[PDB]
Amino acid sequence: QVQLRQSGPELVKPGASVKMSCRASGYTFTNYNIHWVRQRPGQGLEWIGWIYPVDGTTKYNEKFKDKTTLTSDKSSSTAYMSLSGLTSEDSAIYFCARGLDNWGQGTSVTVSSAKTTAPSVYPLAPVCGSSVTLGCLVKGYFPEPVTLTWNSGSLSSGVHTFPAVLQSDLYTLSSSVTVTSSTWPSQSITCNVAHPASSTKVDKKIEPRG
Amino acid sequence: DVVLTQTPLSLSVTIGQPASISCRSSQRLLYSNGKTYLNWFQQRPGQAPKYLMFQVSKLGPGIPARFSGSGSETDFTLKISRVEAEDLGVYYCFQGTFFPHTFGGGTKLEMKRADAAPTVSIFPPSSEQLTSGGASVVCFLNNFYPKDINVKWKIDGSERQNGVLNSWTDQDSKDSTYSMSSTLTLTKDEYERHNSYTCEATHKTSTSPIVKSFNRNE
Amino acid sequence: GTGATPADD
Repeated sequence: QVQLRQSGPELVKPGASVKMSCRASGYTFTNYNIHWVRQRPGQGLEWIGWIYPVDGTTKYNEKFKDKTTLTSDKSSSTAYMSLSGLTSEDSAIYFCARGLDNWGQGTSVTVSSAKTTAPSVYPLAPVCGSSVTLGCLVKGYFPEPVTLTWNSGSLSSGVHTFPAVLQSDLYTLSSSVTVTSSTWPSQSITCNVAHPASSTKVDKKIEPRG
Repeated sequence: DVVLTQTPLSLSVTIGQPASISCRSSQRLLYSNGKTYLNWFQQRPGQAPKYLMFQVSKLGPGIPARFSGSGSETDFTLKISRVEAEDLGVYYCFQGTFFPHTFGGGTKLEMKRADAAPTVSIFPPSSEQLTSGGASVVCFLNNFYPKDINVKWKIDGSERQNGVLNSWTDQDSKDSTYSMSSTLTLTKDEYERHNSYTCEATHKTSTSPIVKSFNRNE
Repeated sequence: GTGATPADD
């Protein structure tokens, strides 16, 4: 039962730093190197470096050497990576890996000036056919995630909820639901949006335009 | 640094059919101990990469025998004898012979299906958003195949790019289609300066671009 | 080792 459990998501202001953890179990920690790998949003993999837990020896990719410090604590079977002087280029998921054969689940770093910001949630009704598409626009929030459901989860098929996109230091997400014309507007359809970080929970009913 | 070049960028596979993908190295990868540290990793989106193959042809732990690796000098190949559903995802080759270690750009295995035209729906700003001074126009382009699509926004017939936010779903696990959302955000006062708002989609399933439009003053 | 690189081998 080899497991590498990584610490949670991090929000970092530009120019600041972050330290993340990689908690190992299920094997002899000192018998394998811990590698670190970066995956920027929508991109591939980049190798950062490794540390050998027996003696703390490290090897760095020159590209990451100035910003990255790898450490480890044998007594707790935990490896750490500190990243210093960040910009949005450093927003990414960072993985640790045991000799590359077993990888942690990843730690997301988001480098942004944003503070916690509740979303605006807008119902999207059709312009004033036997199929009907409705939408919900979730605009201007930080950080991830939001949850979005339709009719409290009872409308589950015919839904497309799109990945959030960070633009100008706020996220936007949207969702569409498609139903037969015999079901809307004769029945109520509501978008339910929660943003845990701001303790916001709102319901927006889709109403025919006038 | 060693650069690894993978082909194709995307492979449309079919369950039960073979698959083959390639990784070209910018230089030989033979280490001084006679071993060649060319490895393959598989990543399902939203998940961590898995160690699939190492030293060209050695199966990773627990990896099924339908995967095989080969190659020498600068050209390496990963083959799947018969594709299964769990084989979808992104495959990266990797070299550990030289520092810094490097990965190829990835090959995404996606499910082949019949071409499908997008369902396109346009949405004027909500009354609530307008009250707060903003005006987003949303266009959904849903359940299309293949994944390549282009969306252009026009205002009174003139293309607009400033203020557009696009998002794309990954391939649907059930119908193998793709969907897209495009949001054009203006101020309410900018929005009130023009009448016709158009989202125009180019996709190989349509001879001419698909047009969905509305007039604000109607 | 894991066989992945010389240092992992």
